[PDB]
Amino acid sequence: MNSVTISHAPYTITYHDDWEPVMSQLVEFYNEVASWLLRDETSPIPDKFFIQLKQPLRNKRVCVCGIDPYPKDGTGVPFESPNFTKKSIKEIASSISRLTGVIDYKGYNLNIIDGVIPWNYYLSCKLGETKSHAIYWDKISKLLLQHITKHVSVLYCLGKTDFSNIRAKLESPVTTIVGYHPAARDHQFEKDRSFEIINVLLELDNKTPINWAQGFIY
Amino acid sequence: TSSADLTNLKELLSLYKSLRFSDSVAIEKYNSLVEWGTSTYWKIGVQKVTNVETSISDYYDEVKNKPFNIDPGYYIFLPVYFGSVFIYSKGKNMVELGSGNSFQIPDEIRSACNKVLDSDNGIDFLRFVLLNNRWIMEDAISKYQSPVNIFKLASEYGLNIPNYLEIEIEEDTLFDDELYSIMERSFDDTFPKISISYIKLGELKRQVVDFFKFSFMYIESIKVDRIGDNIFIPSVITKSGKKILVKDVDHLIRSKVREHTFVKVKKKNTFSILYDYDTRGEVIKRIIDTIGRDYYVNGKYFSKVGIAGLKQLTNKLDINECATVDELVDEINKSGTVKRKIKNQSVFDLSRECLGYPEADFITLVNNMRFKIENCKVVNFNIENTNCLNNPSIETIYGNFNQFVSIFNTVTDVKKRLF
Amino acid sequence: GMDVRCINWFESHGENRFLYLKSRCRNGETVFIRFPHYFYYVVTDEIYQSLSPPPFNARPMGKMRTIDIDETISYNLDIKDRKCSVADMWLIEEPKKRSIQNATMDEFFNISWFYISNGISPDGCYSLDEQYLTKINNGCYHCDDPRNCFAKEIPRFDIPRSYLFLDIECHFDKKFPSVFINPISHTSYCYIDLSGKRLLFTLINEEMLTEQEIQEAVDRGCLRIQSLMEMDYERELVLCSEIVLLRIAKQLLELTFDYVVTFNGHNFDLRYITNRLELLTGEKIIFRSPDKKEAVHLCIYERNQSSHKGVCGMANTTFHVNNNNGTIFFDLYSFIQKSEKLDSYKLDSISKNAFSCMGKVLNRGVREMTFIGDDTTDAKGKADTFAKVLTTGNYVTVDEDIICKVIRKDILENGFKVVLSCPTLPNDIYKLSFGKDDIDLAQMYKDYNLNIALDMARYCIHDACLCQYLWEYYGVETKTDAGAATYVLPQSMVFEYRASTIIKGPLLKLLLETKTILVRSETKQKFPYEGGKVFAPKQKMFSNNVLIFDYNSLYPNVCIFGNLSPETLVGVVVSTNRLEEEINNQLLLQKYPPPRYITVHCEPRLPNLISEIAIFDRSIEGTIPRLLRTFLAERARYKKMLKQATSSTEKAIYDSMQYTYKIVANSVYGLMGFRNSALYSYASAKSCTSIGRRMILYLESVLNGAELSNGMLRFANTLSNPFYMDDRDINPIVKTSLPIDYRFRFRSVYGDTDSVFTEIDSQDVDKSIEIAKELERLINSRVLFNNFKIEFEAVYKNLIMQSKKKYTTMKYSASSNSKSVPERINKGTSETRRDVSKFHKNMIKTYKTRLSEMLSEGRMNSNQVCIDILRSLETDLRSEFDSRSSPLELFMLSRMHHSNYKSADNPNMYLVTEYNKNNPETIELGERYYFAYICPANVPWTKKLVNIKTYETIIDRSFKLGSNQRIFYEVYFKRLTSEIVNLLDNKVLCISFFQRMFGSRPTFY
DNA sequence: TTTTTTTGATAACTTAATCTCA
DNA sequence: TGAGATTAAGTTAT
Ligand SMILES: Nc1ccn([C@H]2C[C@H](O)[C@@H](COP(=O)(O)OP(=O)(O)OP(=O)(O)O)O2)c(=O)n1
Ligand SMILES: [Ca+2]
Ligand SMILES: [Ca+2]
Ligand SMILES: [Ca+2]
Repeated sequence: MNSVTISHAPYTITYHDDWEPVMSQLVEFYNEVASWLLRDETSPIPDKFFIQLKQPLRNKRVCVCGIDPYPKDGTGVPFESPNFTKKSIKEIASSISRLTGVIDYKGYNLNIIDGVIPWNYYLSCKLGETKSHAIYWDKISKLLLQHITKHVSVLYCLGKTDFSNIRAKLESPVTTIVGYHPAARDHQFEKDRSFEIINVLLELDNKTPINWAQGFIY
Repeated sequence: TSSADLTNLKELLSLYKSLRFSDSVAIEKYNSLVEWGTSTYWKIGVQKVTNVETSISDYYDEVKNKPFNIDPGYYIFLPVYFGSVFIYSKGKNMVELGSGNSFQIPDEIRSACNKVLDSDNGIDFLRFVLLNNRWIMEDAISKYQSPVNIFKLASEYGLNIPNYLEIEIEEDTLFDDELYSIMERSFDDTFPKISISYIKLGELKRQVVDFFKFSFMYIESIKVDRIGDNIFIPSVITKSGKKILVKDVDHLIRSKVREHTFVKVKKKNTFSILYDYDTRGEVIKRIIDTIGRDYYVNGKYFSKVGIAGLKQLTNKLDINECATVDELVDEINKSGTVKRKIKNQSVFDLSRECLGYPEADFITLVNNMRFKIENCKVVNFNIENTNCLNNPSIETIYGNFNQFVSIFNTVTDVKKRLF
Repeated sequence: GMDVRCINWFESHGENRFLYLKSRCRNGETVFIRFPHYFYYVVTDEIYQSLSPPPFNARPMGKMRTIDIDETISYNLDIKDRKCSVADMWLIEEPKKRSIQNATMDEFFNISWFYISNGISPDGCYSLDEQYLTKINNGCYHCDDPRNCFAKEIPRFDIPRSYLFLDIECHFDKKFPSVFINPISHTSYCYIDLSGKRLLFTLINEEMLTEQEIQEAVDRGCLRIQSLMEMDYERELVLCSEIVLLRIAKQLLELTFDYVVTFNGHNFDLRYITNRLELLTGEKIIFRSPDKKEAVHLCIYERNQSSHKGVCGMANTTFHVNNNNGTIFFDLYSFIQKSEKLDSYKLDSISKNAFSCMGKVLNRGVREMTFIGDDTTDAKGKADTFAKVLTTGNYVTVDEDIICKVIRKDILENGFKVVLSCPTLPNDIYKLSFGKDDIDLAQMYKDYNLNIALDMARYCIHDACLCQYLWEYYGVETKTDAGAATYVLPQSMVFEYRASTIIKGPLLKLLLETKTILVRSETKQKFPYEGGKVFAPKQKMFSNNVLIFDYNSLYPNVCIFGNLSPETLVGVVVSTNRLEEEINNQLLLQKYPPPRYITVHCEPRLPNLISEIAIFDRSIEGTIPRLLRTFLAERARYKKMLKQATSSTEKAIYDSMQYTYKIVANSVYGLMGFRNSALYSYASAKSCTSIGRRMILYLESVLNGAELSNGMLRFANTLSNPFYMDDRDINPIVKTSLPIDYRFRFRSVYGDTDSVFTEIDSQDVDKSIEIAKELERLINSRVLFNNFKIEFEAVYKNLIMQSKKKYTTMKYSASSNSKSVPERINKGTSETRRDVSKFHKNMIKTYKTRLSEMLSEGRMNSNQVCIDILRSLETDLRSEFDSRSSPLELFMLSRMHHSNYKSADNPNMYLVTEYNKNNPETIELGERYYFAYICPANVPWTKKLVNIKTYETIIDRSFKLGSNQRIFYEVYFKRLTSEIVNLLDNKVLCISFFQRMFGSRPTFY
């Protein structure tokens, strides 16, 4: 639960014990990039970089992976904002509401459901322009996702071409699920009934089912 | 992403739940599904299994041979028929408990095991026992519905129902040998019995209790008894005059009873059962020497080499006596069922089945022989590898090869007319 | 318009997608042509009429027949014919992706569909008319009917081309440059414009030099520029800042080049220069569509390939550039790695293997030696290539052991005259090569100066020109043109697909020509089947002439002869016992007579059954035989082209091309037996293998025990067809044109899957060669039949058959004499393997030569030879263990990295993985690396090698072992000792010697 | 502000780890 | 604690 020392602007790393085999390398992948990354303003808060690395990891069973945060506004954790006017989170919410048969909801904060922790591949973005920081986060994201998937039964990802080289980014085999957001598909994500797929995959691995009803605010 | 993969994974999990009671087809389907899953999703928690070990004792407790007090509840006491148990999951023929290899069954009981089996999903498998060409059921594992419901369904389908009781009073009853004998007398059940089991609400695992005595007395000799069409069984006879039950030729081979000696046979209130625990390869040779040269053991029973002709073919085809080929083929063409059965079956297979030859032994004998065939008919033959002629059964079978080839020629030249 | 020759084809990946063609005119004008992009579907007339939304476009394909290519097991002779349905088919084009359920021919590409449907070759020249062309932009035209526009074809003509061979050199500190801390130091360009003017220029960053250094450089004749505007490509040395250098690189890359060529530049050079450009100033390299509508930024993207065995893992990674202007960006590293098989794929190794010559000593000196090369010393063309590379070379390797700097160079009209700074050497002829140098880059970077900067600029321009030298030596342009012509693919991806994809173009052409569609319904099941036959060697030492006879394209010719195709398979008749086997054999002997049908007896696919006969129809030619025939015709044409080449480069290029076509034919056959392929046929692969086995058995039986006397040659057996009776003479006595005074006997000793070795009791090379030619002529004229042809490869001397697939010998080719120099060849021995050793190879070569000499002079009367061999082996081993003078390079082993492992925690992995986690350099999923066995120096001789394969460590370029580490000589000695003892005859002496220092029992073959 | 296309076979040898009976 | 059989991985010939 302590922190580490970096000679850069943030200087705020929530380092949990379970994440011990990360920092001793992560700074080596971040010291040479932070100086060039901080010279340009970024959509997420610069003081908010490592916030999901303090929670315990040996609890979760499935992790949802996002390629990058939203181009405008960001609370750090994927799919969490008090705006409720987007393209990805709204359709996911509609699909999960159709699955669980719940109509009244205000706020999801998927980070709070037990057994699931959301993940962003790239930990920063730019105001308005997206996928403009792949070079700044390539190796860092690779190492972080390898460590995440080392102790997770099934990994959930969004995107087909976006998540296409994931089978080679991480070496240890793991059950990986890739999604398909509509974009030009005309609301094709409604056909992507993958929540039942990951639930039955957890069933096949004699694992406790994940219920999509803990993370709600009324 | 789609629904086809979801359904495939769901069915893979469903067949993974039921793995103890399964056959080769289920195993290969499971392996294919496992390979597809581990290829598509790059990782699967389960692996491929090839042992195919059948174990049903996990669903039962330990055998009870001492007096005990029963627990409060509702009791449905039923007995168990002595013999080899043939479990059966679904969709195939019955397999053997502890061997894995399935057994060919008559179509009537095949229709029964297709229809009444697992009314919707309640019964995991029906435990069938075969004794003296008698296929009868016993206690089965039930999870959703009650075994009494399955018994009622089988009774309304005409199946042979074992005598079942209904006990509700508890009064801290002590189950003793006197109560067991009284219950067995009440059930009548002239068929031999080895143990009983009761059905209790709530509990899933069944309890099996048996009461008997050792009574190590003697054994005198053996003899042969007929059951049906060329079906013979060995029965051990003692000095008193009664016979001790023999489940199969395998039991006699294991007990290796040769002369009037002292062997362990357990005695019950009605019958006696040989010991189930124990030269070696020569026991069958000694048995065939003592019982007669014109005999051979096949499958679970014995058989005798006789004269094979039109009578055997008519008996196997369920038709009356036949004299000439013209009326024979006319009768064959008259009934659609017989002609479709003979069309769906090969000449060699039905010709072998008419004589009741063993499956593997006859194939080995043929593979160790040479034949000369003209006009699709065999007329001369010989044996090349004589080293395989050590089993007396194969020699007895070869003794009737002339009748076998005559039957083969008749079948070929009548199917030529039947096209 | 008018005469235009195509250069490249490329698609647009925007909202409204278009297909573009880049072409050049006779004068040299670049013309871009645009076509609409469609999705192509094939449907039946009923389905076409049942499509409620009317399709945008449709064409009448005509009447086509669909055939089910499923295979079923038949226990009787009642075989039902395949389902063939003749209908009328429609080829529909849809601007969007439609989901027709009953669509056929789904395995082909839209680009291929466009090519064959419009009758347009990917490469060629056409006389375009202007009525179908609309001038959209200045130089960009639109064509809505490409079918009519390309109706006229003209003979090919030569056009100018633009080349940009680039090479950068970065300044690293520890072992590898980083885009965030390490700046570029040099950037060398070889630029060729449309006028044929070649310009070489290197740019040196002035930020790494001080004011005095800049003044010295500008006094020496270096032009220092302050902005991109004043830069001119006429000074070979230009000084500038990093930002100006990056802007010049951007404006050179953004140009409409034809080829931008680099060695490992997609992964390193282009990525580095881009990341620097967007880091220092934040501007992108913009590529624009020919119509000026879609603008993209440069971004290298990765393509991963998967194996077809086991867990299928990951086994290949490549990097590509995205651009929408027609320029082809080429990386020679991937091309060389995929095309050639070598121990290492570093640039120095490739140059050393490619550029070599034989130099004759002309003068001597105290520290300098003068060499000379021309057609009189080495083969024709080698000297010219060495002189061409010498224009920019700096170091030369002599005897593959001495690295010497070039003092003076003179390029003659026929060769070169190079002076080298090497110590005095004996003899008069040596071997010169362009390989490794003796300079450490990190140290010279640490002390950057004027002379160091100029030397590194010279090295960088040498690398940039070496890219061009390898481009010309490998014939990349000719191979690209031929691949585009044959595979029916755009020139940008000719070398981007494997066999399963490159044959789809010709497959579609053949299917449309024959009007056939192939469909399958039942699930395919994979079963094992037997392969080729290998004969066990009869001896180990020969000391006699051995002739080799080899079939010509055995398996494709078997497929052509038997017409083995999935849609021409009548059925498989199988038996479980002998009554049914006899009956069905008797029925099959008459039901399917073999002037038209063929029946192949294969091993049963199930343990239950004892027989299996596959029936094929040879009345209508199948798809696979026609594809193989086309590939064989192409191979024969390119072999004929090879036979008319004088220079070394032309011969090498043509040999590589014909080898590639042979591999393509073999891979097509293998795909016939590949389950995941759309042409899978278990029966066809089984039949091909069985036919080949019977053919080689027949050849061996006929040749073995055959002797010639007087004018007649006697074959062992009758010349009878091994499959069915033929109207041919079967007498084994054949007229021989050789003189009456020849008497020799032949004994077959060895064979491999199509090759037969015949031992002749003769030692005259000329007599053996002429007798072998006579034998091959006779066995092609009479022994063989139909399309089966044989050849005589060479004659072997001092043959040593170590095992069933390993042998060392001296080869005399067909066109050779006794005075000709034999070629020492090895097959499977520990000389060609890449993971044995370098010291082991030398030791085994010396000992094998000594044993061969002892056997030739007459020895083996007792164990004296064994005693001498053991004494020499012990002496050498003890001396080399005590001296420890051999370098680490003699004890290095090579292995390939991949992830196709059945067990996740494989010992092979966690070695490359741990290397990648502790080093900045990365070993990719197809990279070949180095490893060696090491141990602490304070470890004595160990006679019980336990807990091994964990001491091996990856050795990179920058690796020097310390005084506390040493080479584990025991592993190398144990493998070397076990090999020599197997070559001897004594057993107790070898076992006792082996047991002494090696606590294990020797294994004897 | 995010999307279609992949993938030849078997045979024979050497070296090393790991499990079972003696 | 040795011999001996088995399995996986790597390389080459064909
Ligand atoms: N990589 C390979 C090499 C060979 N073969 C098979 C098919 C060939 O027909 C046979 C003989 O191999 P060769 O190397 O002799 O090849 P070919 O006989 O086809 O060619 P050549 O014209 O050089 O004799 O082995 C194969 O399947 N795959
Ligand atoms: Ca360089
Ligand atoms: Ca370089
Ligand atoms: Ca050949």
